[PDB]
Amino acid sequence: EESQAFQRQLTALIGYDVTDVSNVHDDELEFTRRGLVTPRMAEVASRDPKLYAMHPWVTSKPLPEYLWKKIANNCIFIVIHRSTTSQTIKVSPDDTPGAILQSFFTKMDFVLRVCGRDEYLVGETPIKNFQWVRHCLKNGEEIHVVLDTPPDPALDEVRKECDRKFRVKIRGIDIPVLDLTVFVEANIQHGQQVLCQRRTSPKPFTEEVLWNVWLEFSIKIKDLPKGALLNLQIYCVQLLYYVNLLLIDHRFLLRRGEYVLHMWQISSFNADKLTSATNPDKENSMSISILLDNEMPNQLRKQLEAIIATDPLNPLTAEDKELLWHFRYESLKHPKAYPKLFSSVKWGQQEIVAKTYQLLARREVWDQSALDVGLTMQLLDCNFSDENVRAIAVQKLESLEDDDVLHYLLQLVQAVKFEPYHDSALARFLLKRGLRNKRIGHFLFWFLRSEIAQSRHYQQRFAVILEAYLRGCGTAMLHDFTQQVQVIEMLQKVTLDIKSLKYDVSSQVISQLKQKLENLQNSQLPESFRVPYDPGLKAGALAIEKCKVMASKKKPLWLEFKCADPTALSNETIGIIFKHGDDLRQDMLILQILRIMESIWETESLDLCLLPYGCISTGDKIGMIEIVKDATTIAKIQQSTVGNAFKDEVLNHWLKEKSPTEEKFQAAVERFVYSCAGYCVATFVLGIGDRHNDNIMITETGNLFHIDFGHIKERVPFVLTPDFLFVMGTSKTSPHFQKFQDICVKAYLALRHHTNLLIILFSMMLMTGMSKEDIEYIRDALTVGKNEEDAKKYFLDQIEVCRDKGWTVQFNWFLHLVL
Ligand SMILES: Cc1nc(N)nc(-c2c(Nc3ccn[nH]3)nc3ccccn23)n1
Repeated sequence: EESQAFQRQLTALIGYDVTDVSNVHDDELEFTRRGLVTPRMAEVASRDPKLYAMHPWVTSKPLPEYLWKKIANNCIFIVIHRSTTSQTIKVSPDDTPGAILQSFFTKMDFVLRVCGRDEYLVGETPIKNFQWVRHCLKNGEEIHVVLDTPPDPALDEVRKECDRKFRVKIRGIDIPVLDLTVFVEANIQHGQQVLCQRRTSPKPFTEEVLWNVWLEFSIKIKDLPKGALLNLQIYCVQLLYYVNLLLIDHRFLLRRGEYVLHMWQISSFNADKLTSATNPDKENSMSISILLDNEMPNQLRKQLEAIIATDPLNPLTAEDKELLWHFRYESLKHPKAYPKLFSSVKWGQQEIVAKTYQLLARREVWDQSALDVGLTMQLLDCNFSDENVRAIAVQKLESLEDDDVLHYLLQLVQAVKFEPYHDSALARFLLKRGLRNKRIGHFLFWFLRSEIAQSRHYQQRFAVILEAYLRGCGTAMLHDFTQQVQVIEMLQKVTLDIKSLKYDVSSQVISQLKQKLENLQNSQLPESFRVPYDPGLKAGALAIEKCKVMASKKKPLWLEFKCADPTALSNETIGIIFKHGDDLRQDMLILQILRIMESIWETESLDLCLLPYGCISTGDKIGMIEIVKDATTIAKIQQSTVGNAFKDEVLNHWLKEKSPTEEKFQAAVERFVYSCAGYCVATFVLGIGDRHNDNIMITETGNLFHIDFGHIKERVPFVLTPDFLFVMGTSKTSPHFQKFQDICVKAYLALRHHTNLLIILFSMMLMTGMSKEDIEYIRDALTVGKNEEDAKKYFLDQIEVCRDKGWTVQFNWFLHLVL
């Protein structure tokens, strides 16, 4: 009764009932629910109670030069508040919070929490290595901390608990509601590669079509590898329906018996085409009925090395594969070659696979190599179905620190879509790291929940993983998650209702919104909740007066909240946009790559001032967007002066009038230069550079940033318009334009050092979140195969294209958004 009620809370928290067995043909999901019990308990029993409660957010990376140049006399100042008294203290960058606390005790046990935030400076780490400190230095802000009690670890209380050939019988297909022809195609797939293919005879396409044909494949039973898929597709010639069935299940048993599989409808490659899940809609979907009842030369070395050196998108010829395989032992000495090598494996040949597993027993070089995320991610994509191969990637991932896990978390969750089985090393890894650390666990929740809400293809899998995490995260976080879920469900209903009620926000609309928000505040809207994109902030009451409906196409809600923390230094509100219509999954992915790009630039001592705003997709074409404060649209700035034609002087004028002093205006101009360069490089590489300037914003302190990334004739590589160059003092060249060009080149070249990582992430993004030719764009953008000097000029030329095209492209967009 109590256990049954606890499951209902989980169901409401998850957004899917994991105990549901209406859409299964076996027990893989249950087996996985049972399988994850140990991994969960083990991490729960192993984590340090104190450090888990306080979740310090630290890094082992060096402090970049641009942050060292901001600290003088090897002295960082910290302000310590208590009750109504605060004192500034001189602290060395190398000091530990424990050593700092002894100073504020001798000078005249407690813990140092960040003022206005659930964020604690604790543990055996130098204060320079705390993220919040690094954040403070970055923005020239003082470190305000409060001396108070460590949270009670008791709050994280966890509740106690054969030589024959293979063949398939195609009985027939049926559709509830449909003179063309139709045929069934059956494929034995492994890692995108097709091992064997058979076809039924084409028949008239009616509501029921029977074949009763044994389709005999050329592959033997013994030759079938683990993770092999029977992929069943229906062509009428165009594809209409597909469904998959693992030939060897979770218990290493060959699949036998009768199956009636409800298939997926088609809207080139897509992660959804790989799913082992069946269509839950029995009432409306097509189904299929089946029956199963069964040492080297110098020239070659150069040839080999060339292959290894090619990018992850360069396809291998049979010649290249036969070369890699024959010299596998030599290939094994090169971590970089593992993806290509393991793609040269004939997986439909048992004795070859045996050799492959023996080859993986000689992993000395792999184990010893420095972790390479791009390389590691390559082995976790759709090209690799083998659990043993995939496990060596997850093994490399084990050495990542929390800081780094957070950088890659989203696409690691997405990568689970490429796993053949519900239980996998990667699933256990994510489960492990989320239970170890509250921040990773917070975002894991939202990432898993995002897919569960809008992916029928993977919700079952992801829902099982989420239940596993929620059963170990502890009572306190379960309370936080519940609070958060209640708030967003409430505000999503309001979002859709207002939208339902001409792109002119009428008087009666503004009235209705104010009404609905007041009625929530009084009723069940909890006094406070963690901000989903910023788990360190607690949002209090709605600041109703400041809430409005935006005069945009999709009519999004502009919401502002009080901070629940009374120790907050400011009276700043928390701004959240709730929107329906944009696919915010696409925003999430792009934003995540932007953060990775920022971390790449830090390693070369660059700060290009990107503003990768918080964003959490909560369902189909719906979610939340962090409001960047003091920010307006480049279009609106043009609208206010001109109306509808574009003037060059306007933007530089805007920065002047929004600046109090000359010193700050110079700082605003510098930030523009750095941030404009940052977005020019990032967007160009990503193929999202050609944007209408309604989708480009700038802060009152000069920080340019792109927004609304979902769903992306004269063309432009990026947006560097005449108004942008006028701020830089050009119409010719300038000290600011020279610096802009200098930053661009350095930023462009810095990304190219990480070519493989970017190609893979972009590649995975398109497969999980959006053909081959779309993916290949990034190779040309990253000028693979070209030296640096030649690459420098390439991007220099892209700047010149923008200068030549002036206002043409922008003007065209304006016309396009006038129909
Ligand atoms: C990150 C951010 N900050 C601000 N101030 N505004 C927005 C924003 C956005 N952002 C956004 C991100 C993704 N879709 N939309 N859309 C609108 C529409 C009207 C007015 C403002 N916005 N986004």
